[PDB]
Amino acid sequence: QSMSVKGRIYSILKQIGSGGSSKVFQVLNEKKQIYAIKYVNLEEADNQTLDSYRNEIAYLNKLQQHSDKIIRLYDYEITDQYIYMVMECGNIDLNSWLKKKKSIDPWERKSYWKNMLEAVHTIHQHGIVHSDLKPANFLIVDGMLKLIDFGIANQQVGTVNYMPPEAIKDMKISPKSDVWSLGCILYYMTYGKTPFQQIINQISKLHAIIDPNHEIEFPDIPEKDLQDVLKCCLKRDPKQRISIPELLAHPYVQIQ
Ligand SMILES: CCc1cccc(CC)c1NC(=O)c1ccn2c1CCc1cnc(Nc3ccc(N4CCN(C)CC4)cc3OC)nc1-2
Ligand code: NA
Repeated sequence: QSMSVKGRIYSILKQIGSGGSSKVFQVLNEKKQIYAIKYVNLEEADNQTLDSYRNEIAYLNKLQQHSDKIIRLYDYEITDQYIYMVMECGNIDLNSWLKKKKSIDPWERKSYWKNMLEAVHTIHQHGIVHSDLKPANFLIVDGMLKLIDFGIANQQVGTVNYMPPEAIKDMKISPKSDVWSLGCILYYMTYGKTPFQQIINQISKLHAIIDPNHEIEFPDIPEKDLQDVLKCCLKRDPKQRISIPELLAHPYVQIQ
């Protein structure tokens, strides 16, 4: 069927995403251009939730100017009952793309890493720490990764494999928390698994993540600089962990 957003009509092609009280659709407009529309049902949303949604939308809209590695938001319509967000349509998200992948071109890997650093660096410059980065948060669009969201709105889901030690100990969050998560993503793109994927029991997995006696294996590989990045991102002490500005000057992303 169909949808109107700010007095413009969009034909639905198919659903491509879901999240409790939200759906994402591939759609075509009047000019037969393709877009993604994110729909959010507001019926059962408390005031804090509603405010978390408005806040994420405002940052997405603002950070449009600041980096092309953040997904495009062209328009939106917001009422008491719903939100419609007209966004860039991507080819596919990074989690799905990696899951149907035997191995990765080192060049493609390096190029995706750069994109991830750029996007996350950008949000950090505006005071935002995402704190739940996973491959699902990145969208492949025209051979590029774009960050889809900022971790601000309330709510594969609840996965613990990318969660840094300091997030587990809380019961503090800094930009370094996102570096760990990014490091888990790159480690996955390098070795085909997250660093604690072996441990099936979640409580053991949590205990391994915070245990400095538990050594994370970094098997040798051709690219020594890649191995070094992974070691530097996956320091349990956030004050010992490499920062994003430092990762952008690392030989892994700069050399050749
Ligand atoms: C993790 C981020 C997040 C946080 C909170 C709420 C949502 C909404 C569920 C979301 N997810 C999103 O907003 C999503 C999920 C997918 N997309 C978005 C935002 C806009 C968007 C734009 N293009 C796409 N392209 C796209 C992604 C995956 C696929 N898939 C390929 C087919 N396969 C079976 C898996 C899904 C196909 C696509 O386009 C054809 N996806 C999204
Ligand atoms: Na979010």
